[PDB]
Amino acid sequence: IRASGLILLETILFGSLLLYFPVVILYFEPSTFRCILLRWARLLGFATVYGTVTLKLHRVLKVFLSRTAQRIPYMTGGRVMRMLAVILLVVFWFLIGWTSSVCQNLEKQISLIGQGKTSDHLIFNMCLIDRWDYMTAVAEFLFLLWGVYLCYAVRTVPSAFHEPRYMAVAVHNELIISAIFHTIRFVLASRLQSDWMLMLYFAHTHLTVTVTIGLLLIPKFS
Amino acid sequence: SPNMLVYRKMEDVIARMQDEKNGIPIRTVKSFLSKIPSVFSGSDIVQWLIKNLTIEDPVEALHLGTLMAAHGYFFPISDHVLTLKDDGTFYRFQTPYFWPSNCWEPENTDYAVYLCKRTMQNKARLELADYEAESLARLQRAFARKWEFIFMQAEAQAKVDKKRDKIERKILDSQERAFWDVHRPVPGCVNTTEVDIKKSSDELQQQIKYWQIQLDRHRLKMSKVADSLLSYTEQYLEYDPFLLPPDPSNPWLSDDTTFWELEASKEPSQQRVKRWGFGMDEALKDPVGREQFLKFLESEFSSENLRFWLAVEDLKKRPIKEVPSRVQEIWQEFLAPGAPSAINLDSKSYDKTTQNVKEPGRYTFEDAQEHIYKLMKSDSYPRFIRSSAYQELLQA
Repeated sequence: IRASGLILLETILFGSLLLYFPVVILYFEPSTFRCILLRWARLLGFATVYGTVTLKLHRVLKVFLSRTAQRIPYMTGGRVMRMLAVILLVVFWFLIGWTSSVCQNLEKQISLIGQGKTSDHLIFNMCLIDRWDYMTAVAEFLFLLWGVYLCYAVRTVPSAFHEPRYMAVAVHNELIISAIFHTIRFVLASRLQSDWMLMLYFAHTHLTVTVTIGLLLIPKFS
Repeated sequence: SPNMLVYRKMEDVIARMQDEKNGIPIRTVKSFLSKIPSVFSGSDIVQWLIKNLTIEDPVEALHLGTLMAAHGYFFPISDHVLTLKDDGTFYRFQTPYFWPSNCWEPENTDYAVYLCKRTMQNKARLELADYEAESLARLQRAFARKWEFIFMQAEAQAKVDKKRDKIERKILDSQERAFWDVHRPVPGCVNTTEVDIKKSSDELQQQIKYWQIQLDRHRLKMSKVADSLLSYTEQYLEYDPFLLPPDPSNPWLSDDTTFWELEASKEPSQQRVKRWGFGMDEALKDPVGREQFLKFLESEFSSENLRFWLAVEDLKKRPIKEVPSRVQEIWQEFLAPGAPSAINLDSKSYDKTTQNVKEPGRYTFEDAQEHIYKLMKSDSYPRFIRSSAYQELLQA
């Protein structure tokens, strides 16, 4: 825990707790409030898990050189949170954008989200999409791409617990699973009752959440 | 110093290798990613070997190339571990200041210098592999005092070389990378430095007498030696268990035991009996031959001289604790006149025996043994091979 700061880990764990919301969400009926909170919770969870992880690894690289040259504490745990809040902010402005378009134009006037389609001749309601969720996905993709380059070069350190293995594999796993999930759900606007979807969200969440709790946390009792 | 000559020969090799008129051409490749000059492909060097050396086996020429390339005379541009692989990969010769023939010896501080320099040229990645990162960790933990001027001269060198043109920095850093591969190699491949600790380091009257002994040094023509060598080959040529063995039983190859077990059986095979017929010396080497020859000598009431010679040989085996105990006794039994076993001597023979018998010696009865031995070799063995028992035993 001294090798890997307390507060980073409480941050991670809290954030991902929150990322478990998509699947208490859907059990309740879809409405306005539902899909919106979904996007809030998702994106908060996402950055405040994968982002901070990637930046921890950046610190590894810098402490290395710092230490090779003159041990003088180049990067500290005090440095992480700052290059966190930046990202937290950006995402706040974004949510405000989307949330504004709804809450000021298409709230009551012309459009809505609580909305259903049909399979052959039978009914099913849900939330739904537009182009925004597309761009969202593509951002997640690129972000972790940068993280992967980081966990590419950093492959040779003499280090204590080989955290790099563990982190980097969470990263790769997540990228993959996310590509697939989003691709399916963003073809499948029409062929989705509640159940089949709820399958899909259950998959994504327990997969990456449990994974990227465990890979880092648990081995730190062995 | 021995290996010096080895390196000299291989220097001859590479000198003929980068020949002006002949030689491999050091090309400049062009790629969709980059344009790399002054390299070549391992198939080139393989072809060069096969041409100018006539190394019939591709594998043999490849192994020669392998160890040459593991002595730092050329390296693969993208690898640490020196190995020549016949394919399209890019190589390079080495510099006359960085051969291995120049008695070079790096040391730990200098490894630290090269580590700091490589790690600090680029600062995009830990441009290294796990073993070298491991070595640098230890160098850190043990070199607590002395680091600074290391870092200093490292980046100094970096400026002094980057200041020269961009392809120059590349080729010089490639060379002075590989030359430290070879002198501190990856954990697996063998070092090619070390050596074994063994190599770790009247006057004219005697002259004239040497000349005279060369004169009386009886020699025979090489053709004579040729016949002797060919014939000694032939007479067992059909016994060679590598070339042409009649007993195909091979306990090594064909998972048999019977061949040696027949060899343990005292009954001689027909090979054995034909082989006895060459020389009684080989017979006496054979225990079986000793037994059968001795049987004939007994039944012919002629079992003494062999008894003597066996006595001499069995005497030449014990330590200095029993030499006197036997020599006097053996004299009193054979060489004392009046004993039953009557070995028979001439003047100088019995004179030598009487003079030496006071002093038990490791070469006590040399002339007497010669006398009786030429006797037996001249007489006994002939009639034995001519004997009915020999013929009946050789038939089957």
